[PDB]
Amino acid sequence: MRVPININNALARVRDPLSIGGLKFPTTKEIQEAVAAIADKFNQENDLVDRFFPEDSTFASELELYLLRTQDAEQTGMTFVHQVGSTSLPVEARVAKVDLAKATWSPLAFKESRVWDEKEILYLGRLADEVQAGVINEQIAESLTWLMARMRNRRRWLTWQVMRTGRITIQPNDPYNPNGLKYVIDYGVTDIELPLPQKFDAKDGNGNSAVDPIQYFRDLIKAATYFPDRRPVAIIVGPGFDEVLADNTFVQKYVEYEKGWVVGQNTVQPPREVYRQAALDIFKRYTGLEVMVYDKTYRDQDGSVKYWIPVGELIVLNQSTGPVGRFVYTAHVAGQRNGKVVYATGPYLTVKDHLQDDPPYYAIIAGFHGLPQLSGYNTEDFSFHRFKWLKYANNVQSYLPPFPPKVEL
Amino acid sequence: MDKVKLFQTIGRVEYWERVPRLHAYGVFALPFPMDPDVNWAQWFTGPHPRAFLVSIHKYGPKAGHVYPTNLTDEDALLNVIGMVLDGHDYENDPNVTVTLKAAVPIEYVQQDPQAPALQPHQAVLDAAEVLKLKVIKGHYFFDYTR
Repeated sequence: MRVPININNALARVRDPLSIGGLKFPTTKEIQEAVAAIADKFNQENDLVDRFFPEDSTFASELELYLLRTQDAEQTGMTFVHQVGSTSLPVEARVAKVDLAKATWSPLAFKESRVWDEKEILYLGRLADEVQAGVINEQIAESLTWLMARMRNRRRWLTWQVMRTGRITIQPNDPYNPNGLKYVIDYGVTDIELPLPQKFDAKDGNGNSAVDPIQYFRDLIKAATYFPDRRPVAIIVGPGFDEVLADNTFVQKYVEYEKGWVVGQNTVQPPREVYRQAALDIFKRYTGLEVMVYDKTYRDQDGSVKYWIPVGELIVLNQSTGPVGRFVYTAHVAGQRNGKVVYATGPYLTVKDHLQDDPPYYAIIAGFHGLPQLSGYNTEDFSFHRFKWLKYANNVQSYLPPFPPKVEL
Repeated sequence: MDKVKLFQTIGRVEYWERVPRLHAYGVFALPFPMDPDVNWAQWFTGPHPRAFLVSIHKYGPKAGHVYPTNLTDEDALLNVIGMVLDGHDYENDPNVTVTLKAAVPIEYVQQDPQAPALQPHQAVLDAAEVLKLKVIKGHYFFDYTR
């Protein structure tokens, strides 16, 4: 939403009309003009999650899944012993069992509105130019585009909320909830977080560390051997992560093992920068976890830049890098194509003319129906180990350059 | 928790084999009227396989009707005639096939309907001589024809 101004006329009409104050006669002068654009460059959209939840859509509202399981009696037993010349004796009785199960899914709803009264539609001119009444026509298009982006933000918000906490939680204390509709949609992620009592950047005494990250992911892979779906593959960590590998004791000892840089005999001491320029590579080589990076930022209400992946935390994917289910829309109402109601599926946007009514007004309404769904579940147990979080360090902001303030002028 | 309910078990069906008898010993069965007074639907409840000793009315108004043997009354102990191996539906037939001469394990003789299955009932063993069941192994032996 820009100010309705013409920059050329406004930039020309500041120059003084008469203003002989200095020399008691008008002086000679030269004037150059230039405009400036001001924006916050560091408020980038959360592009990560749309790569991971694709968009399908069903006309029906609810989704249920039925799982038939079957346990059969395996061929147990041992053949009976007897003397030759005897009779024969019968075997015992065996047992097989059959169970079922039931899933349940149900969408949500979203809608919001605008309005423009008569004084706003009739009176709107540019701020310096002198034009007709034709500015509110250009002004409603920005509100149309803003409602479109405002719906994409709820798609990405729901999908980020389910990747962040497993459940998605709405409550009346929230900023963008006037209705106050409380929701706990527990998607049933089994172990959402990984335990670290002592974090990776935790040092006791004199430079000695506390835990070991490469060995931590090594025995996660080892202790998820016979669960072939808990065995991690990739990491997506945003901020400066090489420094946490470069300052702790054990990964420094692994870099010094690899490059042979014993401090008294081979070389004096390598700098910390030479550590961090290869610590991630030796980490990736000794584990095999392909680490992705995702360092986009959002300007929150503090005025302080924060990353999308919070500093000190890294996500862990547990079986593969791919779509973790999908985000699925449901159907809304579109009115009577022939004589009977025929629906539509995507996010809709409706315009309403009331320019004939008393007083004339004009309202645009957009919204949608939908909710994310986690497709692939475990079969024999009903678990879901696909993504996990862990908080790895506490002081990562000190490893980062500072951020500029927002220009409020 | 609210908009999405997860998996939850609805049904459970288990299925067993039958009550095994000895091939070498022989089977002999004669069908009998079921005594309508005793609650027969209690005796055929569970999916576990069982078998239960049956005594016949010698006389009275219900002479010929057979009922599950009560181990307290001697006039119900002496006139025992056999034991129903398989299982039966009293809601469709008042005429069960009582087996007279067979050889069934101790594990599968349960004289009470609430007695635990797959476990030897003790009062049948402590009344093994009155009921003329000879125990030589696990497997019982009975010939109520002779």
